[PDB]
Amino acid sequence: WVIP
Amino acid sequence: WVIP
Amino acid sequence: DSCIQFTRHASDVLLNLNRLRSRDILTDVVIVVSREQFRAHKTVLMACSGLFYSIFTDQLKCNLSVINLDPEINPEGFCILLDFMYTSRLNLREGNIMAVMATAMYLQMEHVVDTCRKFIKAS
Amino acid sequence: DSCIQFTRHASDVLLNLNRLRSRDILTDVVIVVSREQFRAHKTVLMACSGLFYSIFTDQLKCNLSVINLDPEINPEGFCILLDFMYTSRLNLREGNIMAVMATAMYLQMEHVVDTCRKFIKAS
Ligand SMILES: CN(C)c1ncc(Cl)c(Nc2ccc3c(c2)CC(=O)N3)n1
Ligand SMILES: CN(C)c1ncc(Cl)c(Nc2ccc3c(c2)CC(=O)N3)n1
Ligand SMILES: [Cl-]
Ligand SMILES: [Cl-]
Repeated sequence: WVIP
Repeated sequence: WVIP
Repeated sequence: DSCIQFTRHASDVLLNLNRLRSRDILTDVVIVVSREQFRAHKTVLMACSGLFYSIFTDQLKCNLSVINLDPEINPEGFCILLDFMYTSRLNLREGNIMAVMATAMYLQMEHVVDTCRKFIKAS
Repeated sequence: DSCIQFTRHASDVLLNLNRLRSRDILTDVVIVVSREQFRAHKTVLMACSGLFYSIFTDQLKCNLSVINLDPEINPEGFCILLDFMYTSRLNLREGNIMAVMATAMYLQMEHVVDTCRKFIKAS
């Protein structure tokens, strides 16, 4: 999971 | 396009 | 093999499937969650959820145009997860994380359950 | 928004759609190319091709279970492109590049046409  |  | 690969292809496919959903094009099922109705593509639901995968591979349920979820399922939690299925983006917030995790456990969306468990453990 | 994103989600969705295709699950159309028949999901074809997008948004053609392609279309070129649609992988070879480019131009798959033009220019 990432900060888009 | 890339070499997978 | 000696194939070449187009990096953005999967993301572009998902973006177009979401455009079809937003315009209600070729949607073939309505998911009923309490009073709320959500139109979707059976194939996308199966690709994202262990529960829908099991439902639509069933020789009788594969032909249903309406699927009713367990009454304990929260419509907002389902809406956030349906949006995630079609975008890869999860709107996870303090006020919805418990409903999102419970819905993801029911839908059998293992990666969502994992990030909810980690975000809850941090707080 | 304040969303989080799962990097591998789009690729995982496409992988599962290809698993459904390989098992012939929820396929809703057969594409006829000369003597050859290819089963697929209308939504995936639309998401990948400007030609299929136009065909299946048409109020009459959206209901057809069989689509016949132009007799000039090569079945192998179509097969390579159908595999690309479901995997992001293009089996581009010296012996098939002309048939692949011609099929991609007909199917309106702009990124495939672009890589074929570049590979032809290099040789
Ligand atoms: C497991 N399998 C062969 C498969 N093939 C095709 C599809 Cl659409 C599919 N989808 C599916 C099954 C289980 C799970 C998911 C999708 C997401 C998840 O967390 N569990 N799973
Ligand atoms: C253009 N548009 C709004 C849109 N929405 C949904 C879908 Cl499924 C779609 N697909 C499509 C249209 C044109 C092209 C492609 C897909 C690939 C391409 O090279 N051209 N295009
Ligand atoms: Cl997931
Ligand atoms: Cl393309």
